[PDB]
Amino acid sequence: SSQIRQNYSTEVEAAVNRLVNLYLRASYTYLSLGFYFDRDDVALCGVAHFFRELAEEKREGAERLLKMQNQRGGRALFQDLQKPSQDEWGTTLDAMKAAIVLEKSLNQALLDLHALGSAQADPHLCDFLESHFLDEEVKLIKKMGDHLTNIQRLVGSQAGLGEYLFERLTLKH
Amino acid sequence: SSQIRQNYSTEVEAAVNRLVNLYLRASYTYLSLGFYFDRDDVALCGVAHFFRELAEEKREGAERLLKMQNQRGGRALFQDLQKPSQDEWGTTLDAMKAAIVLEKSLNQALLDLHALGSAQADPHLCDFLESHFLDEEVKLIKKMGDHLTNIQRLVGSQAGLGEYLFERLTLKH
Amino acid sequence: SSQIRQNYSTEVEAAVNRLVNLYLRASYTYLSLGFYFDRDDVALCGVAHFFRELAEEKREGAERLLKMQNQRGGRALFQDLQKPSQDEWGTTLDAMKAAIVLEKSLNQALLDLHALGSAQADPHLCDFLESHFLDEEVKLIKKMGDHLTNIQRLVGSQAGLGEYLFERLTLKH
Amino acid sequence: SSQIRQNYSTEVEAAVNRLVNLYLRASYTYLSLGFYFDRDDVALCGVAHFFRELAEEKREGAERLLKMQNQRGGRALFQDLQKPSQDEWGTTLDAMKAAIVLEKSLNQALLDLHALGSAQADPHLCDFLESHFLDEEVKLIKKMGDHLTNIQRLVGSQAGLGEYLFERLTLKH
Amino acid sequence: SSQIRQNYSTEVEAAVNRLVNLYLRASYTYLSLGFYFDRDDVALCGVAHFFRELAEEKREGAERLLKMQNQRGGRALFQDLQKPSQDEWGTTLDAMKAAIVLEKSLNQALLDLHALGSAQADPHLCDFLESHFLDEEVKLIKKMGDHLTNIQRLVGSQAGLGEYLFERLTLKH
Amino acid sequence: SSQIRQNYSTEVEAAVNRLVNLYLRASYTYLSLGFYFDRDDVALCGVAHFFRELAEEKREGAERLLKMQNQRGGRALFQDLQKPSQDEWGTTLDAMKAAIVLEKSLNQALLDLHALGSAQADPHLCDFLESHFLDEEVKLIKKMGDHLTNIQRLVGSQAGLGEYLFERLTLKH
Ligand SMILES: [Ru+3]
Ligand SMILES: [Ru+3]
Ligand SMILES: [Ru+3]
Ligand SMILES: [Ru+3]
Ligand SMILES: [Ru+3]
Ligand SMILES: [Ru+3]
Ligand SMILES: [Ru+3]
Ligand SMILES: [Ru+3]
Ligand SMILES: [Ru+3]
Ligand SMILES: [Ru+3]
Ligand SMILES: [Ru+3]
Ligand SMILES: [Ru+3]
Ligand SMILES: [Ru+3]
Ligand SMILES: [Ru+3]
Ligand SMILES: [Ru+3]
Ligand SMILES: [Ru+3]
Ligand SMILES: [Ru+3]
Ligand SMILES: [Ru+3]
Ligand SMILES: [Ru+3]
Ligand SMILES: [Ru+3]
Ligand SMILES: [Ru+3]
Ligand SMILES: [Ru+3]
Ligand SMILES: [Ru+3]
Ligand SMILES: [Ru+3]
Repeated sequence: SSQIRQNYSTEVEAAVNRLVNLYLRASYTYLSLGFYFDRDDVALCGVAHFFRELAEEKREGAERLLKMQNQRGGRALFQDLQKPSQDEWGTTLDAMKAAIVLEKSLNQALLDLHALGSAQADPHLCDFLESHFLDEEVKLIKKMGDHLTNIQRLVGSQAGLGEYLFERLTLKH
Repeated sequence: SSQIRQNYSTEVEAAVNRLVNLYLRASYTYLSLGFYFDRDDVALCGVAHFFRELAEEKREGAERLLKMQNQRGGRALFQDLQKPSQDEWGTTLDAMKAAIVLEKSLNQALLDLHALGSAQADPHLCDFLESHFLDEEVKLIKKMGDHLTNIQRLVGSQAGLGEYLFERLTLKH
Repeated sequence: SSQIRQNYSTEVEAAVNRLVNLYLRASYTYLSLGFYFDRDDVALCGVAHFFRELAEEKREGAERLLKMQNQRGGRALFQDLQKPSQDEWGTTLDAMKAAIVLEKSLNQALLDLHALGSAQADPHLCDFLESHFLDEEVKLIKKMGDHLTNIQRLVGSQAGLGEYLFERLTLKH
Repeated sequence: SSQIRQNYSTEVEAAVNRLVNLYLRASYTYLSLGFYFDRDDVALCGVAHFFRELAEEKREGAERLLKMQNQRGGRALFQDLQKPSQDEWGTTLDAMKAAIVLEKSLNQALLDLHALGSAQADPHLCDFLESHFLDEEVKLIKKMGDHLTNIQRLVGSQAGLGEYLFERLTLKH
Repeated sequence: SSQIRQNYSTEVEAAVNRLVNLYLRASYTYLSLGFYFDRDDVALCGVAHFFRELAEEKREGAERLLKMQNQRGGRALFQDLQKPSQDEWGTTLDAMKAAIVLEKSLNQALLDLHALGSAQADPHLCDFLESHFLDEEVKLIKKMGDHLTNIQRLVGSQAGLGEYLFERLTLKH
Repeated sequence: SSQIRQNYSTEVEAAVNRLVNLYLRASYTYLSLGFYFDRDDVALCGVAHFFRELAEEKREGAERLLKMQNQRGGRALFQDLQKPSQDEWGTTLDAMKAAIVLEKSLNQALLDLHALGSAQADPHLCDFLESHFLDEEVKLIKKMGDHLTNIQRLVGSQAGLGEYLFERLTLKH
């Protein structure tokens, strides 16, 4: 087929489609996190908003990947989105630990795709990742680490008070 | 458990969760439609944007349902999102026919949920659907029917020309 | 000689000069295309303007390459610019096909230069191409593919009407 | 052919095409001059900008000629553009002397074309040249003569100092 | 330890710390240059300001490297800053020659770090350098070469006059 | 030498150079403190900013001293800057204690220099210190004492919570 496709391997095309799925899955996980913290029996508004905003960011990442797939002459292929790994997400610390784990997996997927692009001598792909994804992900993971540290400092032996304060004073809504 | 839940049946709670899944599935279908019409070998910008905007609307419908689930003291439960029914969506007519089919199924789900709420004497639910979903869906289905009619009129024996004109003159981007 | 040159191979320097020539040749081709579509017996104003704007963009690409050649301490060397491959460019479809061919050749030259820079461990060059040329070229080729598709859809068995409509409704002046 | 052509000789048509080539060649020469004076080992910013601006003006002259060729129903025909006569342009004095030589040749070409138009009783052509080219060229040649005089006065036996001062105090960037 | 560190080698971490030291050392050298040209018996205000502004830029480079070191989960380690290589910096030409030497050493350190990152498959690092350091350094070295050329042209056999003029007419304060 | 120097002893000149070194060393210490509190495993943004701002203030103190050294006809002489006394700075209390110690040493150096100036009957120096340094330092040491007191009050037996609160409610970023 393609009238525009140039220097775009089938391997990169398929890996782009898989990364789309991983970003949409991450978005869905964040949607679940966001609504869990909005429960009347959890009620941590700032935490909810933090995860809700991440759901939006990850959907935007997927949409940028899809746009690029079309710009390169590849074909978007969608698969099922697996529901999130938990139905209830525990404390803010549990949730932030789960978020960092999820982000490290996305980062590793970005790094794996970058390596594939280098192997395939696909500099456009390499640039696209560098310019829209790699630093954004490093910044986000740093912010989550900063949060985890502050959450952990606040646990002590008065965990409720610390969880309230973090939400009130770090994650202002 | 719940400290707030009142007049909120387990049957409605589960049906709300199922409707969330149907809205998110519809959003995903529209995301696929949107990107298909952005392909270099399809290239109907107005069609793409129409479906992309619908993806956003259906995600917003899901988020309103999730918000209400929490307001009522129910518990959001997420399931897999099944990938869309096609990988390639054919002509604008094929796509708009598929969209109307999808919307009629969502509408029927709304009507089924409303009937459950009436059976359960849950007026809050009934009002919520009436006020945010039932008329929005009737308006959308009317707009899709209007489109289908105009698309069909334009086919004739010069289908390419008609498809271009519809996109240019009805769905301005 | 150079008091500033550092990590800048003679091979990259010469390839930069050759790419300048290819960009200026592309500019010249577009100048010819632009004036052909302004002929009284062709008279497709939007087509003319599309190619005229491309002539300007390709000259700007050449000037950025020349600026960089001086920033690196290389020496600009100019060669003849070969006149464009045709004197008359046929239909809008013929012209857009010729434009995509030309752009794919420029893209391949960019990719070849990038590969040379990688081989020579010249990251400044690699970055320069990634940042000002590779994505610009992918975007342009995608836009030309989108056009070609719409042009092709409009041919049918009423080619004049389709050519007029494309110019009027896609390439507004 | 032409449905519009009137009082437009084949001789004038061909001479217009040749003048286009001479203007584009002059533009190219100025592009080379502009980049030479931007070299780290030349570094005369004002000189560079003077020639860069002339490159633009000469391209604009060519484009006006091409527009007129189409207005008259003639057919643009492009030939190769011969690379500029030097790769390195010497001092500002050498360059300005080369520029005046180039401009006198363009002027003589304008005058020769005007004479052809008079011989062919083509007043539109005569007016076009008078109104957009002849006085512009006389003004430019006067400005170059004024520069040459000031450059020459500044040589004396401190040539570097004089070259710096001219660039700083006459050709402010 | 680190809860965020991912794909960040100990080799890159240590080299980042060494580059910080090189940037801070360069800042210190520029601070010394700046104050030397502010001496009553040197009194070249524009030269002073040029070097003072470079001191600030190099400190900012160090601070960006330190910020990135923390974003990646590395640990900043500081060492002594060696005092600048001279106490008195000679003429503006001597100083600008010393500045270009210093900058070429920084550039080579950037290029060496980039090569390490490529060897370690660390694209974030590679991108960080490309995006904030490599082109900034090429631009700065080009500007210093342009200055050196103008300074050299002005020496002749009236060195005082040329030094005054360069400061007055190129480096306006 | 000096054409301007008047009433400026070699003893004061050398002591000014030593104080410059002490201010630059203090700046460097604060740079290290600032980045330590920006670590993902420390993550006290307000603390970081407090020390980062002090790094800037101490560099400015050094630059004022250097400016004055030139105004008086003295000669700036730079020495090595010894790296900061620690690589890791402990808690906010540890850091603020270290900061007060550092500031008391700077203050004592100011007082020692003032005494030298009085001994040398150098009223300009005395005024310069009084007007730009002595009260600034007293104000800063008072602010650090106020902080130390609040930090100490917050330790109690819930040290993490107190450290978070101080950063959030006293050192707002
Ligand atoms: Ru809220
Ligand atoms: Ru890469
Ligand atoms: Ru982009
Ligand atoms: Ru809120
Ligand atoms: Ru569009
Ligand atoms: Ru009802
Ligand atoms: Ru409502
Ligand atoms: Ru559009
Ligand atoms: Ru027009
Ligand atoms: Ru590369
Ligand atoms: Ru750039
Ligand atoms: Ru027009
Ligand atoms: Ru310039
Ligand atoms: Ru005449
Ligand atoms: Ru006119
Ligand atoms: Ru300039
Ligand atoms: Ru000054
Ligand atoms: Ru690289
Ligand atoms: Ru950045
Ligand atoms: Ru000044
Ligand atoms: Ru901060
Ligand atoms: Ru006193
Ligand atoms: Ru003062
Ligand atoms: Ru902050």
